[PDB]
Amino acid sequence: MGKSEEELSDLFRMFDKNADGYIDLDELKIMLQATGETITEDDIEELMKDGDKNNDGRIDYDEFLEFMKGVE
Ligand SMILES: O=C(O[C@@H]1Cc2c(O)cc(O)cc2O[C@@H]1c1cc(O)c(O)c(O)c1)c1cc(O)c(O)c(O)c1
Ligand SMILES: [Ca+2]
Ligand SMILES: [Ca+2]
Repeated sequence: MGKSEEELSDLFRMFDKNADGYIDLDELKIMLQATGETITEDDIEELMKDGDKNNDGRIDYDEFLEFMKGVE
């Protein structure tokens, strides 16, 4: 489970299937897969824009918040 930065950190590295400290786009579409996210490929980028509004090519814990910001 992931609540505040206290657990967010662990919940973050736990989602990165590649296991490299960060999460790429090819892993995002699979990160929500465990939930059953069945959408076209044009909708995936719709989630990254929030996880990485800077579009630097990588999502870091610091940006992981802009995606969760306390959601449920
Ligand atoms: O991106 C989705 O989950 C994100 C990852 C995630 C998680 O792994 C564990 C957890 O405790 C909370 C959590 O919130 C995330 C999230 C990100 C968003 O941008 C968002 O709008 C949202 O409602 C939530 C998502 C997609 C969905 O299609 C969906 O229906 C949903 O309810 C959620
Ligand atoms: Ca990664
Ligand atoms: Ca970024």
